[PDB]
Amino acid sequence: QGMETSTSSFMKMSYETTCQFLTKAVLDNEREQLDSPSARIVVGKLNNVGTGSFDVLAKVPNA
Amino acid sequence: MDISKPVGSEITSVDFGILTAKEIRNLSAKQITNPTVLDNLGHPVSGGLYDLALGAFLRNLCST
Amino acid sequence: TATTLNTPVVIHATQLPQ
Amino acid sequence: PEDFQQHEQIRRKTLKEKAIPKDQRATTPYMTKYERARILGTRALQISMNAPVFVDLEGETDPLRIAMKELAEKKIPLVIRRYLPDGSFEDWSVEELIVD
Amino acid sequence: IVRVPIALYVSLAPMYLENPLQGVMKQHLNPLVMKYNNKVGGVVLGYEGLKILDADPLSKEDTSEKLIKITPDTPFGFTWCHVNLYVWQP
Amino acid sequence: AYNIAELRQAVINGPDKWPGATQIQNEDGSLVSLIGMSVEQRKALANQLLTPSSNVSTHTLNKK
Repeated sequence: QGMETSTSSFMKMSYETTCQFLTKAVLDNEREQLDSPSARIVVGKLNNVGTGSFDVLAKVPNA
Repeated sequence: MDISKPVGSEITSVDFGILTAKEIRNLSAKQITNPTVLDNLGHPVSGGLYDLALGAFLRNLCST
Repeated sequence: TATTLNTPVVIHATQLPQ
Repeated sequence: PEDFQQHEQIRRKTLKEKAIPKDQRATTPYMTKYERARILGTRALQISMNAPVFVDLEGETDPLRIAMKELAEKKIPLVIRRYLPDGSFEDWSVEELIVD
Repeated sequence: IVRVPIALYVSLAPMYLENPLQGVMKQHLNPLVMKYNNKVGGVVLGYEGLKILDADPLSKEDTSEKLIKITPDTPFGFTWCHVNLYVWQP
Repeated sequence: AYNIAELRQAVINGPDKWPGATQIQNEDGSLVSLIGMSVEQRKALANQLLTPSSNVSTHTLNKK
């Protein structure tokens, strides 16, 4: 009940009562940006915490 | 994971929705009508749950 | 053959053929 | 051909807004532990794939040690793109940051 | 014979970091010549004016050094590159 | 180029002599197992570790 309001559906689904949260997410046609740590595990993406809180760019010498 | 096999695409977000009856009729490769899974001799009967259009099954090439 | 090390991931036309 | 050009211009303009100019970045001047760890990991992965090496290997066979050696001498050709929660970002080359 | 300007999203290995343009040529563009391409529309005969779109937007277009985004999992970089293809489309 | 000193010896030592090697991944993705091989075959394979690829599609890749 405390988590009933959150942008990430995958977190609330993975916590408990998966089907009620799934129905609420599909009837509201909710779109989640895969920002929760639990949301990125479902899809298999690098986390947004620690070493995944930035990017790495190469400096190629030649244009 | 193999570091020598880069992937160029990436999933950015997902969204939920109802799977309408019109689209499943189009994406489907075959519909099932006989509630018998496989006939005698162990072969999967066409039109049943185990159909070669639903995927390769027990050393049988998928019909799709 | 048909790998991300060989073929472009996405190829789009910028302008009409000239 | 014209729809793709509009999409490309829109995306590049939206990215250009996000980029914080080099004289306005207000984040820490030091390099965080996570930033150093991922710099070393990515540099080691590159070196393992026959990337050009800018340091002398004193009989070393561990790519991670080569990366640490380059980081000590600040010869790593990488850039950290620090991301703010809004989506705007800052670019710091490894040379600009100071370890510990 | 037609010149078509295209932008392609292509990868870059670590071995071609010092010569990214020649790396794009030897990786993705050279195999593209003398073969009909469906996304272009004919027999690609050559390419010209290869340029790499920089990852940082604040750099100029005359800067010799540019930024390439490295894949989170692998050491490969990915970038957009513009090039004009000379193609005979029958 | 800096690794062939140790990797060649690892391939020679085989899967049952630490430090050793249990598999070789070619550029194309072939997974040559070192388990059912004799020492002479292992020396032949080790001498072909840092052999430049003959395929253009994998010319940016090295064995593992």
